Amino acid sequence: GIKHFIDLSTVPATELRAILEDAKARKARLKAGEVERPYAGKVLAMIFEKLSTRTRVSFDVGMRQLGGETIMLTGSEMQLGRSETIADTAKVLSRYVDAIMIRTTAHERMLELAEYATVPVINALTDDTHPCQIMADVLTYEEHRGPIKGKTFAWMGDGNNVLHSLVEAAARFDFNVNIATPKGSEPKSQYIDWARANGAGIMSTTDPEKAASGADCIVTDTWVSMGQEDHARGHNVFIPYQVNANLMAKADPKALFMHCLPAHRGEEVTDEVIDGPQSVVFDEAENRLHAQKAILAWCLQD
Amino acid sequence: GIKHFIDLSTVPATELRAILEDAKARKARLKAGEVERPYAGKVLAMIFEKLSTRTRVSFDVGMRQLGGETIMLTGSEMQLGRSETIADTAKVLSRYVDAIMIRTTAHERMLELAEYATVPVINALTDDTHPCQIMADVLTYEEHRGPIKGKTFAWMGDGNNVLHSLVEAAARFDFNVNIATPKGSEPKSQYIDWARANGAGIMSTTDPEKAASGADCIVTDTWVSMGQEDHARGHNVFIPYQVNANLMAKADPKALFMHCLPAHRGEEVTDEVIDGPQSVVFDEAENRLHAQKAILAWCLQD
Amino acid sequence: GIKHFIDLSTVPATELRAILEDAKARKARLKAGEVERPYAGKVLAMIFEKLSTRTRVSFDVGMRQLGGETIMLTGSEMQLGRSETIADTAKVLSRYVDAIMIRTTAHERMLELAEYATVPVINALTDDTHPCQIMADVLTYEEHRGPIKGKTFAWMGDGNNVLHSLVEAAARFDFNVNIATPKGSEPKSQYIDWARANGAGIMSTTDPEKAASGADCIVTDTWVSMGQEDHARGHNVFIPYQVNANLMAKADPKALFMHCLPAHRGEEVTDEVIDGPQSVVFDEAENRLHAQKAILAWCLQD
Ligand SMILES: [Cl-]
Ligand SMILES: [Cl-]
Ligand SMILES: [Cl-]
Repeated sequence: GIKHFIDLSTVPATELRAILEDAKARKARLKAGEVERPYAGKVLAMIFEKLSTRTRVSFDVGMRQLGGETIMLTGSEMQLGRSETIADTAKVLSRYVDAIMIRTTAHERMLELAEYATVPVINALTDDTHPCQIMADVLTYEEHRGPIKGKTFAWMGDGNNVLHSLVEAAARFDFNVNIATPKGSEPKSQYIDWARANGAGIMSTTDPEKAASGADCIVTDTWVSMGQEDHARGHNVFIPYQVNANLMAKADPKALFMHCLPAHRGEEVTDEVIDGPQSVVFDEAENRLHAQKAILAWCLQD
Repeated sequence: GIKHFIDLSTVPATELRAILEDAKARKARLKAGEVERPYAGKVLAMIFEKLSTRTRVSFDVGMRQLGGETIMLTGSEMQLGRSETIADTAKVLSRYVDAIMIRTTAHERMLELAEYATVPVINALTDDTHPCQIMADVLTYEEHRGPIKGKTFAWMGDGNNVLHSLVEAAARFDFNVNIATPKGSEPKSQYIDWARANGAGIMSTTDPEKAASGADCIVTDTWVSMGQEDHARGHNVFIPYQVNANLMAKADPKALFMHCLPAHRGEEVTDEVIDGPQSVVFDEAENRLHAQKAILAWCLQD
Repeated sequence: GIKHFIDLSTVPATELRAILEDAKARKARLKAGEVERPYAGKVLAMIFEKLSTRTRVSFDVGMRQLGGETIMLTGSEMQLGRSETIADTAKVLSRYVDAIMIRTTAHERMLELAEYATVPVINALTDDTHPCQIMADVLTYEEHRGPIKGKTFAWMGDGNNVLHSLVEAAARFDFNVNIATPKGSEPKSQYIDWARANGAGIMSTTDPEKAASGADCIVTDTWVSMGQEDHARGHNVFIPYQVNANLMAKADPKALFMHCLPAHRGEEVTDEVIDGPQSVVFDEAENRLHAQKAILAWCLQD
């Protein structure tokens, strides 16, 4: 019964839609100057096994705007499994707080925390998925362009946590994703396979122009995040996938550009695109706050 | 005049009882859904010279439920005596906050902080005593079993901060403690000596069965916490003191099992005891929050 | 238009005066027992590239007393320029919070943050200036002695961030500073030059008695803070500049003694001065809270 928020593929489509609509409603009240406290007396534990300041700040502010409290815990203050079983940690933290946000590396420790917690566990992000970023992205898209149904997003470069959640979102929100990767039409991806089985249109190609053509949103991420630790090697395999003005001109004229920050200008995207009129990267970043507020509210309800 | 909370042996019995009764009253209001703010505008500084996340979380949530504020400070942000005299630190922090919680190693730096502070200083725990854990334990006992007066607790293994405060509590709350330790009837303990002089019945033995027989509560802690840094050596001196089903069967049929977490199943206690029907370890953990709220309220009053 | 608080030399005199008067007004309401929340829903990010616990605590409590929220970020959580451009950090943090306090080493990264932020940036302190400490000092002076106009402060030892802001304050609040330094009447200081051009009377001398004579406030700081990393060398160049009873007796009979903590008794000041009846060091420390509240309120207004 507990309303965990683990991944887009573990929450029903109708509920994800309800969360998005609530995010818009709460954002409207906030921008109108309303300060409210529906979750006064609720506490969110925030466990960070790896550093993510933008995730910390966006969840912290969001919880406070709901009237709740937050407690920031590091890996050094808390590594699940170090000093006691994860079950014991989960059961004790459940006696003190009302929800637990976790940023972990591997998925398994988050799932074990959720198994034994009696309060909701929220995936702030992991190495393999990033549902909260993608909720922020879908929110941003709809704010700028209207209903996302049937639209096409084109991802440039190779997979990472954000792309994995994006293809899950294509299923849950009934849109399409074109993916231009050196891996070609043979990506071998559990996420793509799940998305296709659950309503997404996914096309995989080596060719950026083929993916971008007529697309409604062009998305990329850093060379490091996409699996190239080496700068020159990164430059090498990813330079053909760069989001530049020439690539954006192949997309729909009203296309948006998105990027889960941080970005490196001149690498995966040029200055003129990310700081140009099609970019929504800062609105996207703001929407981490507004989307995550609605996820928190959904988890805390009842 | 300042209401420091240093140790059970430094607060009068009647006041400790008042604190316990207030803990029950406030807990009842909380469970009934009331959110209140009697100490709005009060700030608790929390100084941790050594890591204790369960102590941090339980004090933080408790202070917030009183309507107050908390500030988390580490040893690296604050080691008493490093960059200025402790007197200077105490006097300045007293100008900013309304109470100071400290987790220190040795007692002396806590006492010097209290000497110079003009706000209450609270012993969150030290290497030598743990009054807040024992207030939580007495609360838990009475919630499950009624008045603690005249009851008998049996501790298995050797001394540590928790046992030291437990024997002080035996005096202050008029109960008995049987202690089964390799040290035998010759423990040589300042705490036992003080407790006996102040109303406690204390019996020390090498024999776990003698200590446990007919007892109302069986308590233990980790081999490391009880002075054995080596695992095999720990196993070696402490395995006869393990709390297992055979030992629990020697106690009163209504006996409780307690353990200041974290615990190591298969070492000082077996799975079947700590996860069985006599165990109250998670309620005990929850009661850190409720007991410490009442200590904070007592310190902050007037 | 954005109300950054960078330095005393970047804010108009009339506004600095307004801030001081508001600090007194808000302090009076607080001491009278009023708990108010004019900036409910406002969030202050606190970026510390170098440790300063007294700065953290004083800003945190102050923001909370205004009804706002704070988020503590370290250098390791945030070093401006490490993982993305400072512009990108500024623009994203501006979407989440309402003001940004920064403690940096060098001024330049604070100024770039302020260039790109769309919320006020506040200089908590830097290696080169300390406007908030000096606002606290001027507040303290006026509370104990009345209007500061035309008074004379005497600084003993060599320059540092505090002295730099003090000489700026001499201009902005129309008072005088005598500076006794081994550098003599040839200090070569951009701050002195600016202050003189903007209304301050500044006299520089090697002779402590000449600086102290008839002064209304005697101020010093640690040997390390004044540029002597070596203790024996420090003792060596600075011992003639020590603030002791003999030096205080040369000042006006009603002179105050000030020191931005921490202090080292027996080095730059003796016990009998800092713990004696002319010392206001603890009131000065308290006034970090009250002065910084008024700076926050000024930045957050409108
Ligand atoms: Cl992120
Ligand atoms: Cl503990
Ligand atoms: Cl400072």
